[PDB]
Amino acid sequence: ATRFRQTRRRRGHVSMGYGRIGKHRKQRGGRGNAGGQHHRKTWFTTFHPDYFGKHGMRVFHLKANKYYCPSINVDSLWSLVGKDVQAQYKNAKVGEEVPVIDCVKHGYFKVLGKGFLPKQPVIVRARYFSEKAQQKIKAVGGACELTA
Amino acid sequence: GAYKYINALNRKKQSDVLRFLRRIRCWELRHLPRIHRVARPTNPERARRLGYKPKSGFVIYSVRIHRGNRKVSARKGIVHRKPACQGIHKIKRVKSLQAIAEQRVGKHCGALRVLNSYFIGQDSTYRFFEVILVDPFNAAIRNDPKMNWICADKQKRREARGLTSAAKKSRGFTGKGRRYNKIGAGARGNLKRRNLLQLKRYRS
Amino acid sequence: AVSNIHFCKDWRSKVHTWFKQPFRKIRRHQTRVEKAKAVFPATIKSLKPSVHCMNQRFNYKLRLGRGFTLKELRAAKIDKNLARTIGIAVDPRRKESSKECLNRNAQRLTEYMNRLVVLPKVHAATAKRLVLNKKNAEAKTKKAAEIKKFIAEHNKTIKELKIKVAAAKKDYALKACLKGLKKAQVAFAAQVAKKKTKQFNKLPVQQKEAKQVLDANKVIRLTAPCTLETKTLTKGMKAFDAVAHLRKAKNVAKAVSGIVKGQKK
Amino acid sequence: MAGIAVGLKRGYPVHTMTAKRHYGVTKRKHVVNDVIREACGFSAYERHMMDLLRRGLDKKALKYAKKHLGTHKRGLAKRDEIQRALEAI
Amino acid sequence: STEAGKQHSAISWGTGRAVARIPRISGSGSGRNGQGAFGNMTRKGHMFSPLKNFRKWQRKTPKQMRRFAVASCIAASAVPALVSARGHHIAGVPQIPLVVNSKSISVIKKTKQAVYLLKKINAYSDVLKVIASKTVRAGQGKMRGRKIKERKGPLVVYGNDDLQAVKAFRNIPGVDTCRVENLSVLNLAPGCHMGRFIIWTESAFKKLNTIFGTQK
RNA sequence: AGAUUUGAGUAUCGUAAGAGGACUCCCUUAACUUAAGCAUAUCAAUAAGGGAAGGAAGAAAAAAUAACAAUGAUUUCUUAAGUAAUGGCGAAUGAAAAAGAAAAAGACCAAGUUGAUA
RNA sequence: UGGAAGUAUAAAUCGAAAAGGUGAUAGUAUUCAUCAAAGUCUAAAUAUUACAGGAAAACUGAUAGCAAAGAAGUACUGUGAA
RNA sequence: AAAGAAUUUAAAACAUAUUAGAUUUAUCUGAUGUGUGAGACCGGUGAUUUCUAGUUAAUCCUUUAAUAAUAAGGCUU
Repeated sequence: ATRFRQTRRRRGHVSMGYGRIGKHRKQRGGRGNAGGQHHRKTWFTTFHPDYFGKHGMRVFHLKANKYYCPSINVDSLWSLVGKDVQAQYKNAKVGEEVPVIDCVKHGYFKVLGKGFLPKQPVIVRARYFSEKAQQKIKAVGGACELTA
Repeated sequence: GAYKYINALNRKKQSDVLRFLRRIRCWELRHLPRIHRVARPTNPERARRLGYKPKSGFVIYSVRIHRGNRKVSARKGIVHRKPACQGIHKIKRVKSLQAIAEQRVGKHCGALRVLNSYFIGQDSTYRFFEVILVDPFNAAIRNDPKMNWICADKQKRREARGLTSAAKKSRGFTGKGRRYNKIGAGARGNLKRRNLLQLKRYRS
Repeated sequence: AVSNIHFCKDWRSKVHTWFKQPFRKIRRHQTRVEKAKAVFPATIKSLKPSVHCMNQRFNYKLRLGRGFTLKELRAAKIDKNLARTIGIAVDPRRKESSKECLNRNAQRLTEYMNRLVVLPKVHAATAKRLVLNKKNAEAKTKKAAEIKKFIAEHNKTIKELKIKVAAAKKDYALKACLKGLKKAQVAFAAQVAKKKTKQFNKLPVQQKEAKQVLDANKVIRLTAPCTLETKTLTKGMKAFDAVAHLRKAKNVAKAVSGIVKGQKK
Repeated sequence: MAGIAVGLKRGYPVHTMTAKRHYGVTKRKHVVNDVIREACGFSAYERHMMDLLRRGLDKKALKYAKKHLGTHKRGLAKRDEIQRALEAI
Repeated sequence: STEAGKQHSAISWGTGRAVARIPRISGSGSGRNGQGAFGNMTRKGHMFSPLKNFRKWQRKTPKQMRRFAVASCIAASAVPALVSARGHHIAGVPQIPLVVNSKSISVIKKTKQAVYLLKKINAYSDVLKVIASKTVRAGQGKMRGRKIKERKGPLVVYGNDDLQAVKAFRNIPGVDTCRVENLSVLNLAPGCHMGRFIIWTESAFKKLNTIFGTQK
């Protein structure tokens, strides 16, 4: 909306809001990230203190698909099936049917242990598990299943 | 078959028998005109492999080219350039001498179509090739379904556009895969596609 | 934020505008329509396999492939030369990936073959295939009796047991029936092992009203719909340690280096 | 229930299914190889090898091949073929 | 044009000639020589930053917020105070959510019958106001073909089974028809004023619950 | 004298040239500019110069990916992605497999075999 | 070249094979995987600001819009490119 | 020493054994068996993981199909 710009409120003022002493010239210290170590050093130091240098090892052709591993905590497991299914099997135990919360079908490969689980048995099937995730699942009375 | 021994023989170019024949052939070509017609290929095995057929409309032309590397065509070796472009020697042509020689035969013989070319010999100064050419307006070539593809209009001056095997190799079409990322379907066309800034009709 | 804009080259001649986008839709649609008019199952988008995706990130999803392998055509009893002419894609380049891939794509071709109807190569009713199918009709009816009757004897035990388990789950919503069916299934499989079939089945060729369908990959669904899975929680699963099994697998592979160094010293 | 994603025995339990075809020559290639050898002889760089192998300097012969062929494996094969023809004469 | 005003070989004459430093046309023999050049303050030069055809013409809106506004635009059509305030003569209409029989619509095939239906339900007060107050445009827009400027009348919203009665209503001045599924703010709130006088058919009205659902 | 090989002149029937080059395939070692100087770098397959074609051209049927519950010619679009990487590691430059679609199609030479051989 | 102990091309020298290439950190070895180079053609989906014929426009309205709304690349200038 | 059924019918690589047709060469080319490579246990076997005490080995991370000795790259000073 060019009628709402500041140019329409500065029609009449000579300098168009840029000053009389310090004019509005072409450059204000270079073109781009110029002077990263000379006259803009106090800027890079202040706001990007690790901009210059090297760190870590080079990966010549990284495989970003190999680091793909979506994760879900234990407190978010029962949402994968719903609160209505959870209440249906609330009073189950060992011996009768218990819902299987598979996570690969929903797109989660690893299960982590954070938060709390409802005090019901459950069968959690996933590719990877955490040490504290399996404790919380087994303490509630459930099982851990691997995949792939 | 006769040609399974000629092919095996021709790979022994360092042998005395083949070095003698190459020595005599290069002497004769050093005195005949630069581009001239020979009756039959001196390497009938290699000519047949590249596409030569002993039928009407197939002709063979010998071209002699001065190998080595030339200087940058700057007067008195003076170029007004930054030191990153001031070299005069050691700059190699991108097109192989085979593709360079094919164009000269094609320009000289503008009414024919260049099929392919193969290597004959070389000396301290020259390198000699033989070029397979086809007459596209011969009735035999037109009426043969397996070879009448040469009669298409886009085959006019095949080697100049870069369609012959010698010329296509200089374009980068020697293989496939991640080694040839920049020469997918043409280096310049591939470069333009990667540099396109697509501005969709509805964009954020 | 340190800006990273690659506009220092000539971007103005690099700009591609999509003003032709609303007109590409009309153009492609009109050609799709015209293709079906010309020869209708040419746009049928010839049937394609159900291949998995690559990498562990995608391997649990099925997707349409390109052409069935020559082993999948033999398993489904289809001539590879006739396959390309009845809207089946063929890919001799693909090597078979697994037995399960071979089985899954074998039923994909079998299901397609039953649905397929091939019109005669000559419309006139005196075409050979129409004449032959009338000539050998009495032999087919005689053959059909043997196939029907000796199918009806081999599946007597399996069919009866399969009814029991179906009703057992109905009343329960069981253990005894499942053991019975499992024990029967082993014996049937072991009986088949202890054997020469048709090389090629017949092409279904008949005269019918032309109901034209624009594709076959949307008719034969890749995967069956998914539902909630529930299992019987037993003492065995309650004590299985998944973390210990993962660290054992990780450490065993990392221990193959020390094994090789130990021998060479 | 569904293997494991780590280790040597990693992967979904399935039945993987390809023939390791061998690209080679026939029995007649012996004749063509020998006939061409008589009609041609040995290159300049092969003959120098044949002298070194005669003197028993096998390591120096391999170093000479590696220079003129550019591969350790191709140099080994050339050093084998040259010494095989040495025992023929 | 991307080469408009920049089609000269002009360079500045420098200083020392008692003329400004703006670039000047080269050569002699015409009055054009020695004149101004590319600069936007000069005559026959390029303007300020020339307009480029790759601007952002079309805009993007989230789909849910597009549907939020349509429901608010449909809901406002049932308020006679807002429908009248938009400029619609709805004094004589029986009910403000005017719904007509689907059997009556199915027999409409001519514009004489479509007009008859509009008169019966007292909707012709709006149709006649557009007819009586049609005028001509005021400005340069007439050179571009936009001459006649008409007002807005009733909107006829039909269903899938009322596809043959569209041809009857389309020639009536200031009567725009639409389908119940293809509704948008461009019909329901023309000029960004809400409360269009909508005439529903039986099928479209009975489909509104399927299309939009309820608050539960 | 005869049988061939090679190279010419002439006659007949044809073929190339010139225009255009917006888009297509290539050759060539520009510089202004940026880096607050500047010398590698950037501008930049960019400008100019040169050649060749069509209604499209180029590419096209794996000496290809991948390390998987695996794929499968070429082309184009979405995403990966301003990412891996490159760089006075400065300014800056900068992909591809996977995955989602448009369209889909495979065929021949040479080598080998058959020779009362055609 | 993004390709980093060399991604591609070319030149000088060298130059294979009872085959072999690739798995981007150079090297040797043993396995594994996947292909089988050094000849040719191939529609469809894609591009287009030459030029021609049409249709549209929140475009300009005679110092604007093409340089050109009239016998406009015309009148006029230069030896000439222009 | 204490806790553990382990998932379910369409198969090619050929290490091989045995024959058939040819070859002399750094010799091969077809087909028939077998195991490999197989996986459906009947409260109890137990494949499998854990714990303790020894003993042998390997141990800072990476070179992305797996290892090895050189080499190179990481991290801290």
